[PDB]
Amino acid sequence: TPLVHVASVEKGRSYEDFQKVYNAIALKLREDDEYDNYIGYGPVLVRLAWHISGTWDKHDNTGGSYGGTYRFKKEFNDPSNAGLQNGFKFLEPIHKEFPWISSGDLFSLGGVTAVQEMQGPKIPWRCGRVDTPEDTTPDNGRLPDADKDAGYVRTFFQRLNMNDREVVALMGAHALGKTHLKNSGYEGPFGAANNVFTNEFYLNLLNEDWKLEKNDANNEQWDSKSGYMMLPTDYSLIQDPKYLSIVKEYANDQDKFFKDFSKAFEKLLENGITFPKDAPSPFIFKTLEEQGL
Ligand code: HEM
Repeated sequence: TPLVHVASVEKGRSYEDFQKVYNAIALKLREDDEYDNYIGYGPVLVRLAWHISGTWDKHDNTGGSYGGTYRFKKEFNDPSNAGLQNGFKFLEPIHKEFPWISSGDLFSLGGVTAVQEMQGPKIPWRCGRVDTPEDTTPDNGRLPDADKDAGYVRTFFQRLNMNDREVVALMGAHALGKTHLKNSGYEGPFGAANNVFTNEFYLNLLNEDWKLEKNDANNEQWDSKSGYMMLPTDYSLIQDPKYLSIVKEYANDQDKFFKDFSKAFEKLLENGITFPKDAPSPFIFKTLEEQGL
């Protein structure tokens, strides 16, 4: 019925092996700091880990991070994936240095690394994704649109098994990076510290004086006087009563947010995967800084 995707550890690799993949990504983040006006690749890597996992469909178990399908042209050229080719090119040299790691493992680990190196919470990670054939490649149109409301959001997230708390936690990733007119038809940074992971998203949502305006792509976006932007979908988080109390909580307790994000991020990344009982426990990578590197 529903595919079964069983996690299979890359033959003979242990934690120390993954730790080295992480340090390599981390060191390259540190070094290629000029990308996107000095934002770095942090933000784009997180978005890549989310896009490759976001095609999951809890109904027939297709999509999700398992198969590393993003590697195939059909998924690669998904209009909703515009701009991700940048994170991809960043990871190639790494892949070339550690060719035994599957695609799905590499892509998702990049997401984890970026978060943790951007001072976010530690995200437990599990290895075992296995590259699947080009034909397991999900059709385009599974990633969400930005021009909708709270109802759309709720509904969408339901396909990935996420509840309200999880949706709002995960959305605080929008404190990172920015929108790029040529990629999405939206333009502008989401906040001020755009490569440091904090509860900024929530605070901005509550505290700014937002103006609905149309952009040069002729789409509507919420614009703040401080020069930030919010998508309709971000904004809807304060339109929905259920969502808004969660926003409030997060605005109030970065710690709770960090706890919730961590869980929800991991869940997103592990959707559709079966972990045999003998599978190693989730790894918790040290940062460069914890290693004194
Ligand atoms: C309704 C759900 C979502 C929608 C509609 C959405 C849409 C977008 C759009 C349109 C962009 C701008 C891309 C560009 O023009 O370069 C963006 C950026 C971004 N998204 Fe989301 N997103 C959603 C949820 C998420 C989630 C769940 C995460 C991670 C948990 C995430 C992480 C990011 C990051 C970090 C960026 C900034 C990327 C950069 O600076 O290149 N987003 N998102």
